[PDB]
Amino acid sequence: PKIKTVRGAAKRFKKTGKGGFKHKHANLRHILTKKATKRKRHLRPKAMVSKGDLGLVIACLPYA
Amino acid sequence: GIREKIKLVSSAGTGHFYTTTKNKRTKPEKLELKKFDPVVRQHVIYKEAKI
Amino acid sequence: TRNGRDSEAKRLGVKRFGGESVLAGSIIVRQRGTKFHAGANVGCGRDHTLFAKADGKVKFEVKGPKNRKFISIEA
Amino acid sequence: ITAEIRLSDLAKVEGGVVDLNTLKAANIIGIQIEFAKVILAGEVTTPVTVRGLRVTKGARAAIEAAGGKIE
RNA sequence: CCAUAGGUUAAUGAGGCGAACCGGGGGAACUGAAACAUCUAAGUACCCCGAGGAAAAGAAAUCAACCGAGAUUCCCCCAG
RNA sequence: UUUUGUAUAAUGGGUCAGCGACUUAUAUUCUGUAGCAAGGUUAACCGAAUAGGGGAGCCGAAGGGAAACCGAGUCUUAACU
RNA sequence: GUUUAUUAAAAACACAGCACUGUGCAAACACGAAAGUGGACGUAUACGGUGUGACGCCUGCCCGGUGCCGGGAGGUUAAU
RNA sequence: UGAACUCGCUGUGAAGAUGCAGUGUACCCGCGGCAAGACGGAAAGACCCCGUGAACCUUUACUAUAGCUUGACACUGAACA
RNA sequence: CUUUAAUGUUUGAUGUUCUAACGUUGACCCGUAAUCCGGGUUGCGGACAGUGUCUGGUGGGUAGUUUGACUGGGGCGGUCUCCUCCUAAAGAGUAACGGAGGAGCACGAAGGUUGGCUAAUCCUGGUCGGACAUCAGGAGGUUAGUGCAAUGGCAUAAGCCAGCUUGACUGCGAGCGUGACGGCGCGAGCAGGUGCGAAAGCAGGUCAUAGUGAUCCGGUGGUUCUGAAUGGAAGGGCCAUC
Ligand SMILES: [K+]
Ligand SMILES: [Mg+2]
Ligand SMILES: [Mg+2]
Ligand SMILES: [Mg+2]
Ligand SMILES: [Mg+2]
Ligand SMILES: [Mg+2]
Ligand SMILES: [Mg+2]
Ligand SMILES: [Mg+2]
Ligand SMILES: [Mg+2]
Ligand SMILES: [Mg+2]
Ligand SMILES: [Mg+2]
Ligand SMILES: [Mg+2]
Ligand SMILES: [Mg+2]
Ligand SMILES: [Mg+2]
Ligand SMILES: [Mg+2]
Ligand SMILES: [Mg+2]
Ligand SMILES: [Mg+2]
Ligand SMILES: [Mg+2]
Ligand SMILES: [Mg+2]
Ligand SMILES: [Mg+2]
Ligand SMILES: [Mg+2]
Ligand SMILES: [Mg+2]
Ligand SMILES: [Mg+2]
Ligand SMILES: [Mg+2]
Ligand SMILES: [Mg+2]
Ligand SMILES: [Mg+2]
Ligand SMILES: [Mg+2]
Ligand SMILES: [Mg+2]
Ligand SMILES: [Mg+2]
Ligand SMILES: [Mg+2]
Ligand SMILES: [Mg+2]
Ligand SMILES: [Mg+2]
Ligand SMILES: [Mg+2]
Ligand SMILES: [Mg+2]
Ligand SMILES: [Mg+2]
Ligand SMILES: [Mg+2]
Ligand SMILES: [Mg+2]
Ligand SMILES: [Mg+2]
Ligand SMILES: [Mg+2]
Ligand SMILES: [Mg+2]
Ligand SMILES: [Mg+2]
Ligand SMILES: [Mg+2]
Ligand SMILES: [Mg+2]
Ligand SMILES: [Mg+2]
Ligand SMILES: [Mg+2]
Ligand SMILES: [Mg+2]
Ligand SMILES: [Mg+2]
Ligand SMILES: [Mg+2]
Ligand SMILES: [Mg+2]
Ligand SMILES: [Mg+2]
Ligand SMILES: [Mg+2]
Ligand SMILES: [Mg+2]
Ligand SMILES: [Mg+2]
Ligand SMILES: [Mg+2]
Ligand SMILES: [Mg+2]
Ligand SMILES: [Mg+2]
Ligand SMILES: [Mg+2]
Ligand SMILES: [Mg+2]
Ligand SMILES: [Mg+2]
Ligand SMILES: [Mg+2]
Ligand SMILES: [Mg+2]
Ligand SMILES: [Mg+2]
Ligand SMILES: [Mg+2]
Ligand SMILES: [Mg+2]
Ligand SMILES: [Mg+2]
Ligand SMILES: [Mg+2]
Ligand SMILES: [Mg+2]
Ligand SMILES: [Mg+2]
Ligand SMILES: [Mg+2]
Ligand SMILES: [Mg+2]
Ligand SMILES: [Mg+2]
Ligand SMILES: [Mg+2]
Ligand SMILES: [Mg+2]
Ligand SMILES: [Mg+2]
Ligand SMILES: [Mg+2]
Ligand SMILES: [Mg+2]
Ligand SMILES: [Mg+2]
Ligand SMILES: [Mg+2]
Ligand SMILES: [Mg+2]
Ligand SMILES: [Mg+2]
Ligand SMILES: [Mg+2]
Ligand SMILES: [Mg+2]
Ligand SMILES: [Mg+2]
Ligand SMILES: [Mg+2]
Ligand SMILES: [Mg+2]
Ligand SMILES: [Mg+2]
Ligand SMILES: [Mg+2]
Ligand SMILES: [Mg+2]
Ligand SMILES: [Mg+2]
Ligand SMILES: [Mg+2]
Ligand SMILES: [Mg+2]
Ligand SMILES: [Mg+2]
Ligand SMILES: [Mg+2]
Ligand SMILES: [Mg+2]
Ligand SMILES: [Mg+2]
Ligand SMILES: [Mg+2]
Ligand SMILES: [Mg+2]
Ligand SMILES: [Mg+2]
Ligand SMILES: [Mg+2]
Ligand SMILES: [Mg+2]
Ligand SMILES: [Mg+2]
Ligand SMILES: [Mg+2]
Ligand SMILES: [Mg+2]
Ligand SMILES: [Mg+2]
Ligand SMILES: [Mg+2]
Ligand SMILES: [Mg+2]
Ligand SMILES: [Mg+2]
Ligand SMILES: [Mg+2]
Ligand SMILES: [Mg+2]
Ligand SMILES: [Mg+2]
Ligand SMILES: [Mg+2]
Ligand SMILES: [Mg+2]
Ligand SMILES: [Mg+2]
Ligand SMILES: [Mg+2]
Ligand SMILES: [Mg+2]
Ligand SMILES: [Mg+2]
Ligand SMILES: [Mg+2]
Ligand SMILES: [Mg+2]
Ligand SMILES: [Mg+2]
Ligand SMILES: [Mg+2]
Ligand SMILES: [Mg+2]
Ligand SMILES: [Mg+2]
Ligand SMILES: [Mg+2]
Ligand SMILES: [Mg+2]
Ligand SMILES: [Mg+2]
Ligand SMILES: [Mg+2]
Ligand SMILES: [Mg+2]
Ligand SMILES: [Mg+2]
Ligand SMILES: [Mg+2]
Ligand SMILES: [Mg+2]
Ligand SMILES: [Mg+2]
Ligand SMILES: [Mg+2]
Ligand SMILES: [Mg+2]
Ligand SMILES: [Mg+2]
Ligand SMILES: [Mg+2]
Ligand SMILES: [Mg+2]
Ligand SMILES: [Mg+2]
Ligand SMILES: [Mg+2]
Ligand SMILES: [Mg+2]
Ligand SMILES: [Mg+2]
Ligand SMILES: [Mg+2]
Ligand SMILES: [Mg+2]
Ligand SMILES: [Mg+2]
Ligand SMILES: [Mg+2]
Ligand SMILES: [Mg+2]
Ligand SMILES: [Mg+2]
Ligand SMILES: [Mg+2]
Ligand SMILES: [Mg+2]
Ligand SMILES: [Mg+2]
Ligand SMILES: [Mg+2]
Ligand SMILES: [Mg+2]
Ligand SMILES: [Mg+2]
Ligand SMILES: [Mg+2]
Ligand SMILES: [Mg+2]
Ligand SMILES: [Mg+2]
Ligand SMILES: [Mg+2]
Ligand SMILES: [Mg+2]
Ligand SMILES: [Mg+2]
Ligand SMILES: [Mg+2]
Ligand SMILES: [Mg+2]
Ligand SMILES: [Mg+2]
Ligand SMILES: [Mg+2]
Ligand SMILES: [Mg+2]
Ligand SMILES: [Mg+2]
Ligand SMILES: [Mg+2]
Ligand SMILES: [Mg+2]
Ligand SMILES: [Mg+2]
Ligand SMILES: [Mg+2]
Ligand SMILES: [Mg+2]
Ligand SMILES: [Mg+2]
Ligand SMILES: [Mg+2]
Ligand SMILES: [Mg+2]
Ligand SMILES: [Mg+2]
Ligand SMILES: [Mg+2]
Ligand SMILES: [Mg+2]
Repeated sequence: PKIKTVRGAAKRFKKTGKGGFKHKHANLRHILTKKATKRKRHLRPKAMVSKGDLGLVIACLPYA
Repeated sequence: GIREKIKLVSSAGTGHFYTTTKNKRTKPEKLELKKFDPVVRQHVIYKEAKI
Repeated sequence: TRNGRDSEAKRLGVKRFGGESVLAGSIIVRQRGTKFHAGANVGCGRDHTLFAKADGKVKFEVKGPKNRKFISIEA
Repeated sequence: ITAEIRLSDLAKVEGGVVDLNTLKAANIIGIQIEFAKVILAGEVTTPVTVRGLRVTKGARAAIEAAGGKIE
């Protein structure tokens, strides 16, 4: 049978041109008023997955 | 505990707001700071309001 | 026991040493109080972190009335 | 249901008319694709009249430099 | 009271067995979830009923997208 | 064999002969290799001979953005040296 | 008298007697999707449950807690 | 029942030695006896701990649920207060 | 509007009665050699009881399960995140059920910024006024103070008063530090728009390091996004926040 993609992983990562994956930063859902705006600003844009935890992502979604 | 959290809402402009903490028991009156609205791109009187 | 607690270690100290070339923005010293002070082309942030404000070589000096350690940069 | 038509694979249809249904019969884009776009992928020679397709600003320069019209 | 229930013989048929496949009526749990209860295993194993050489479906109150197709079943993609 | 460590008085075996444990299918990625190369390749299917058809499709040659969308750029933002 | 067939025969179980308690007979209760059986072809001096355990002398106080029984105003309260 | 040409001692040693070191002692081989040792044989310790193991049992643990119980609607109609 | 009288007109919980559904494990008759069952006359009940679907309660009667780890064996006790000091061997880091303490906030001024100030403890002298209130002087030199523990810091003061104020600002961010990662921190400069100061400038919270929790799932407001035929809409997304 075909490999099933880990769907939850498909909904949190997106494949970039070179091969890596963009993902949204954690700590930006609730409890925002106590956070400084400089954090919240820096957490807003999408960010790349580190080389340590890349193999875990590549495994759980083999298609794209 | 004790010190609750409030929503400073803009007067002149869109419903953009700031959020801060406030002690309600010691300071029963309302805030009226003059903060920057970025939708209008202007400093405006921000009044206190509830969530 | 009664005790057995401790905080995580803060990695404070002189990061870039005297004579070392640094780029503008490079943190030179992470520390609590001003054990070292900001001299020429060096900033001093809210954490009392001394950082390079210009590209150059780090220079430690011992200058002033009270004989304090200053960190300067010279291009 | 949108496509990204590479300019190199454009003069492969019917002389110089690329509506969409003609472009589909050339097997360049899929069957269930109603919107399409011609991007600057490079290399045109023949004059191609591109009618209906949304065309890119870089490709509009090339297609017209080769001789082809648009719309 | 009228008829009905019932009782008699005759005509025709049914009954039981059998490998899988088939359609229905019921229908688990171990297991996986690194525990577990939603969920999974799975309408699976099993039980029952009724067929036939096949059985089910099936000639749109079906899709589609302003273009069009035209019952059903089966195979390959669509597509993990 | 298992262990920091076993002549160990820790495990297992009386001996012999035979059998006895990294497989298979499908997807996916990487390496070698071969073909052809901005292309490569066909599936079910027909055909009867592993040929030949069949390019439906798939992957690649374009990315950025949540998306509309724009596109060698694009997102960010009122705009970005 | 009974009991751990096969390491325990006992002070354990049962026992007559005792009390509480349910049950008005299509009884309570029990087995059973149900039909239906038993209780009982009995009917409160009967039947089931529970504790206690011949007999003798006795069986004191507490109803805050938990249960049970009764009460029905008020508060709270589902489907509809 | 790994294979043995299967002694004592004091040491040493996976920390209690027939097997190692140093020693001492001992011709080869049965038969009857005794049971101190071969951590003798017998049952993959029952104690103990572990395993996100099992089972049963308990309860004012969680979640359900048969039973019992309350209403509403259905089977379910008719007058009078 | 209040307050209430007579008549019409709105339903529904009552409380008797009534008989034809329904019940009969009452009597008799028949099918019939039959305590079964059915049917028929009846008598008693009687729209109750009972059953189906909803529903609230009750429910170890039964079922499925859970019931942490560390641990100088396990249990009992204690502990689990965060900050400070030592242990820590003069970079960083560094364990133990090692040694000592803290935190789970506070604050619209206790932030910003311009202008000023300078502290403890004494010794004297002085109305009550004492061992200690306030005043005056001296001697002291930070022995204090810093919203909260400790360490490092603070006189240019970051300590203490004062005047104006909202930089506790939105978009960014060269570059660094620290993380296995999720993350966490520092940051000149830039764009916009502000306070303060005559300006030089300063200001993206507070002397610094504690004051805290991921995702998912929903809630709230916004939005040049999507909008399963088409217009909308719901639901999404994106922003802000709970
Ligand atoms: K280490
Ligand atoms: Mg790519
Ligand atoms: Mg960062
Ligand atoms: Mg694909
Ligand atoms: Mg203004
Ligand atoms: Mg410790
Ligand atoms: Mg520390
Ligand atoms: Mg530590
Ligand atoms: Mg930790
Ligand atoms: Mg700063
Ligand atoms: Mg095609
Ligand atoms: Mg362009
Ligand atoms: Mg016959
Ligand atoms: Mg015949
Ligand atoms: Mg038949
Ligand atoms: Mg038959
Ligand atoms: Mg079948
Ligand atoms: Mg079948
Ligand atoms: Mg079947
Ligand atoms: Mg079924
Ligand atoms: Mg299960
Ligand atoms: Mg299970
Ligand atoms: Mg499991
Ligand atoms: Mg498991
Ligand atoms: Mg378990
Ligand atoms: Mg079935
Ligand atoms: Mg069967
Ligand atoms: Mg059958
Ligand atoms: Mg045939
Ligand atoms: Mg036939
Ligand atoms: Mg048929
Ligand atoms: Mg049919
Ligand atoms: Mg039909
Ligand atoms: Mg018809
Ligand atoms: Mg027709
Ligand atoms: Mg038709
Ligand atoms: Mg037509
Ligand atoms: Mg046609
Ligand atoms: Mg078709
Ligand atoms: Mg072993
Ligand atoms: Mg080993
Ligand atoms: Mg072992
Ligand atoms: Mg060991
Ligand atoms: Mg040995
Ligand atoms: Mg050895
Ligand atoms: Mg051995
Ligand atoms: Mg030994
Ligand atoms: Mg031995
Ligand atoms: Mg052993
Ligand atoms: Mg072992
Ligand atoms: Mg072994
Ligand atoms: Mg052995
Ligand atoms: Mg393998
Ligand atoms: Mg492939
Ligand atoms: Mg490759
Ligand atoms: Mg080539
Ligand atoms: Mg070809
Ligand atoms: Mg064939
Ligand atoms: Mg064809
Ligand atoms: Mg062809
Ligand atoms: Mg073709
Ligand atoms: Mg590729
Ligand atoms: Mg652009
Ligand atoms: Mg622009
Ligand atoms: Mg007996
Ligand atoms: Mg007997
Ligand atoms: Mg006996
Ligand atoms: Mg016995
Ligand atoms: Mg027996
Ligand atoms: Mg036995
Ligand atoms: Mg016995
Ligand atoms: Mg005995
Ligand atoms: Mg006896
Ligand atoms: Mg006895
Ligand atoms: Mg007894
Ligand atoms: Mg009595
Ligand atoms: Mg009595
Ligand atoms: Mg029952
Ligand atoms: Mg009954
Ligand atoms: Mg009887
Ligand atoms: Mg007793
Ligand atoms: Mg007496
Ligand atoms: Mg008593
Ligand atoms: Mg009472
Ligand atoms: Mg009383
Ligand atoms: Mg009670
Ligand atoms: Mg009661
Ligand atoms: Mg009561
Ligand atoms: Mg009442
Ligand atoms: Mg009441
Ligand atoms: Mg009420
Ligand atoms: Mg109410
Ligand atoms: Mg020895
Ligand atoms: Mg020796
Ligand atoms: Mg020797
Ligand atoms: Mg000797
Ligand atoms: Mg002998
Ligand atoms: Mg003997
Ligand atoms: Mg022995
Ligand atoms: Mg033994
Ligand atoms: Mg064992
Ligand atoms: Mg035990
Ligand atoms: Mg045990
Ligand atoms: Mg566990
Ligand atoms: Mg475990
Ligand atoms: Mg429950
Ligand atoms: Mg009613
Ligand atoms: Mg009705
Ligand atoms: Mg009647
Ligand atoms: Mg009557
Ligand atoms: Mg009868
Ligand atoms: Mg009869
Ligand atoms: Mg008779
Ligand atoms: Mg009888
Ligand atoms: Mg009868
Ligand atoms: Mg009858
Ligand atoms: Mg009847
Ligand atoms: Mg009758
Ligand atoms: Mg009556
Ligand atoms: Mg009822
Ligand atoms: Mg219920
Ligand atoms: Mg309860
Ligand atoms: Mg249980
Ligand atoms: Mg079970
Ligand atoms: Mg268990
Ligand atoms: Mg368990
Ligand atoms: Mg337990
Ligand atoms: Mg535990
Ligand atoms: Mg443990
Ligand atoms: Mg331990
Ligand atoms: Mg343990
Ligand atoms: Mg212990
Ligand atoms: Mg404990
Ligand atoms: Mg140290
Ligand atoms: Mg150190
Ligand atoms: Mg060192
Ligand atoms: Mg360590
Ligand atoms: Mg503590
Ligand atoms: Mg707070
Ligand atoms: Mg002020
Ligand atoms: Mg300040
Ligand atoms: Mg002096
Ligand atoms: Mg001090
Ligand atoms: Mg202190
Ligand atoms: Mg200040
Ligand atoms: Mg100050
Ligand atoms: Mg002013
Ligand atoms: Mg103001
Ligand atoms: Mg003012
Ligand atoms: Mg803040
Ligand atoms: Mg911070
Ligand atoms: Mg501008
Ligand atoms: Mg500006
Ligand atoms: Mg101004
Ligand atoms: Mg000014
Ligand atoms: Mg200026
Ligand atoms: Mg400042
Ligand atoms: Mg402050
Ligand atoms: Mg502080
Ligand atoms: Mg802090
Ligand atoms: Mg969760
Ligand atoms: Mg959501
Ligand atoms: Mg809503
Ligand atoms: Mg809108
Ligand atoms: Mg936009
Ligand atoms: Mg729309
Ligand atoms: Mg739209
Ligand atoms: Mg709209
Ligand atoms: Mg559709
Ligand atoms: Mg239309
Ligand atoms: Mg629509
Ligand atoms: Mg319109
Ligand atoms: Mg929405
Ligand atoms: Mg939403
Ligand atoms: Mg955007």
